[PDB]
Amino acid sequence: SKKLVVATEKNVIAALNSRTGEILWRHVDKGTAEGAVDAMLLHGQDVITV
Amino acid sequence: NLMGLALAVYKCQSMGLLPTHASDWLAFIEPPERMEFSGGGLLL
Amino acid sequence: TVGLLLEHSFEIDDSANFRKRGSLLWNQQDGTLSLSQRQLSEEERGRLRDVAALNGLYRVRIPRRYVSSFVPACSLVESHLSDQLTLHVDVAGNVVGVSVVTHPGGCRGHEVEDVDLELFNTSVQLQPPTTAPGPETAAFIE
Amino acid sequence: GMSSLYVFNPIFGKWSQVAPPVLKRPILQSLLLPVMDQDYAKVLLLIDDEYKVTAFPATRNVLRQLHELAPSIFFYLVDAEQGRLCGYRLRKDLTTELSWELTIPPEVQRIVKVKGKRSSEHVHSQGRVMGDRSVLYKSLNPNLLAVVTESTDAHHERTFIGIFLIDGVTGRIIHSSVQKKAKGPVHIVHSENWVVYQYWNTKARRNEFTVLELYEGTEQYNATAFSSLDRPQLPQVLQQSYIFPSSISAMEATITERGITSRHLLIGLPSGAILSLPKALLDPRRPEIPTEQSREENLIPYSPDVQIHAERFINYNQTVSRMRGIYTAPSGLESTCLVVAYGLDIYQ
Amino acid sequence: FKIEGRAVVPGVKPQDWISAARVLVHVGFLKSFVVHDIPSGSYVVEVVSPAYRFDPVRVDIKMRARYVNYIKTSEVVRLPYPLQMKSSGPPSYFIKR
Amino acid sequence: NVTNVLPMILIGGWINMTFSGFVTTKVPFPLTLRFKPMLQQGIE
Ligand SMILES: *[C@@H]1O[C@H](CO)[C@@H](O)[C@H](O)[C@H]1NC(C)=O
Ligand SMILES: *[C@@H]1O[C@H](CO)[C@@H](O)[C@H](O)[C@H]1NC(C)=O
Ligand SMILES: *[C@@H]1O[C@H](CO)[C@@H](O)[C@H](O)[C@H]1NC(C)=O
Repeated sequence: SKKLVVATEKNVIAALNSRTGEILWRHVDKGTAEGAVDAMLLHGQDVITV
Repeated sequence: NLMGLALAVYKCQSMGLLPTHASDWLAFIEPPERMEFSGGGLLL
Repeated sequence: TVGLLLEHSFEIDDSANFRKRGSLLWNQQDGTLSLSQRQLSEEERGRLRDVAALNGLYRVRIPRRYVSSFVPACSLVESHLSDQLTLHVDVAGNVVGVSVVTHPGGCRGHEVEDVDLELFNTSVQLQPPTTAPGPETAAFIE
Repeated sequence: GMSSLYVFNPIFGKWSQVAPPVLKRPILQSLLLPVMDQDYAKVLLLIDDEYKVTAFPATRNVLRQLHELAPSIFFYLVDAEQGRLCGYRLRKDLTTELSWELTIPPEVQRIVKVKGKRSSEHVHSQGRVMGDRSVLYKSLNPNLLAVVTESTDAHHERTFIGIFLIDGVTGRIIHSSVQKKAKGPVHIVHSENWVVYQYWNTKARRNEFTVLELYEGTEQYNATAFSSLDRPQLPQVLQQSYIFPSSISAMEATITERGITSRHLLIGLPSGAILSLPKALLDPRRPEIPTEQSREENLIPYSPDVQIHAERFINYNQTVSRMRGIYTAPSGLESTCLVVAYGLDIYQ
Repeated sequence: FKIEGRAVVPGVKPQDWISAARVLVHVGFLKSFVVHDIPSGSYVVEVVSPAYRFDPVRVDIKMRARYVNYIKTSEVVRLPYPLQMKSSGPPSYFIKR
Repeated sequence: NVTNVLPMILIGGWINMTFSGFVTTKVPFPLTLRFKPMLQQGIE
């Protein structure tokens, strides 16, 4: 639509705008290693995080 | 004549209000000069 | 009770040739500290004055059961062997550190006449850690 | 343990022409030594692992300067593993002779951090005017340093936090304090003659602040020089402990040259907001049912439950997420401080 | 164990500010409000927002959140059930002349 | 006297109500401290 999604090392989840670097929503949870992502999946409107 | 009364007023107002003394002399002090030097910290 | 060895040194070249200078006697049960000393031989007096003429250092050392410290010789021998030891320890009991400081002040240069310095008018005290107070809730209340 | 020295020009981003020397051995520590050379450059002494010094701008001029004034230069080193401190000094040639030594048992105390005054500060007033036009002089001791420790036997009846105040030159403890029932990650500031540390009390499950001040007395002892090899008499410590309604992240103090203006404490909360707190609110000399002297001295008795109202938050809606740190730098105007908060996201 | 919660604003159509909530005490997120997998004790939670205010609540988990006052450990003001917070308008960080 | 003094004392007030929240200059001779709170009049 306008957007892409990432899932980084710093446990963040972002929803960047694919015309210019800018954020719509972060959902940073936890610096320390009990929120570190291990997989990711997009069902075409939503996401899934483990 | 005038000397006496003038200095009497001076001395009384000093004895209750005026004098230049320690607190007032405080701001005429230059700071000391560090003679010794220490630097270090953790062991990286 | 316990005993503790104590070494001292002073040279022209600021080296380490630590030798014994008497022992400490410490009561664990109740805090008490005591010293047992021997007074200086004359050769040590000469060497010490020759040191003080160069702003050398008087160094002291004891073991952990190491730890050291130092102080200029001038500010000591200008004080007729007036010195002071502090012995800092931990909460549970272990030697932590040692401080040697003279009374009074420092160097002026005036001659001592070199007959005063066989007395060792010294003094010792330990000091454990002071606790720290809570936030005095009474005045907080009213 | 290898180490590398990269020199450049911060304006354009370029390596400089002069090539740095090649370090063979693992480095331990370094100091900056504001004495200059004939090109207006500081000297950056580095200490080897075999206790040998290297001086980066190693020209003849600097070497003669050092062969003159070496014995007024002292290093202090610290290893938390076995818990021991050491202090060395220079010689005419560049070597090191162990001068003082000191330990701490690593089974009941574990060093957390070590602080020393910023060299780039200048303080205006050497004394605090008392109520009745008297004076209380304050002990500065540039070469001081604070040490903070915490226990090993972590359990919330027998936990304790330790403080030590040391001189870097001799190795003598000014003060050695213990605060029981407190464990938490600490946060410390050691400024001109005051100290602040924040911790967590397990006996009423609340954060806390503790503050120290050092005052020598009513007179001045060699007011012009302050050689640290000459002070027998140790100062009088004042202290006090308040409570705080929240948690903490990086904490710092303001700064400006000439030290005139009031000093604040910049606090990083967890929610990302910053808080400016006036130091004059944390004063151990607070009336505590005032006399009339304290009344005159306007010392605002013993503020209970030091407060939090959102009228002094810098970052209104500019929250910073993690806030691992803060940097404060001085302007040239002496009424402003420049603030930079760094975490997962910058602020300025 | 876990912490259920509602976090509401009077008339401000919540969804928007859900993009900027991160509840601390263990961290949780918004939908409503849930914090999974914690131990039992006396924990004080708050609902972070950069443009809103939310008064904290002191749970002492069986769930009972009584009050936060920080002065008198032993106190009970028996707040019924989970973290109603009343969204006390916008906080005033700006100051007039 | 009255005509002399008054239009000089009424204007100082205007000024100190207008140019209040800052500093102006330095006098090169040290003064006494008790007279501070009325020479600055905006400063904290
Ligand atoms: C021993 O110490 C005391 C402590 O005040 C001092 O008065 C005395 O002069 C000292 N002895 C000598 C020989 O200086
Ligand atoms: C003060 O210290 C300086 C430098 O150490 C010294 O030259 C001077 O004699 C000292 N004077 C006093 C009164 O302590
Ligand atoms: C931050 O909040 C203020 C009022 O609290 C508002 O005027 C401003 O627009 C907000 N900034 C952003 C980027 O939303």
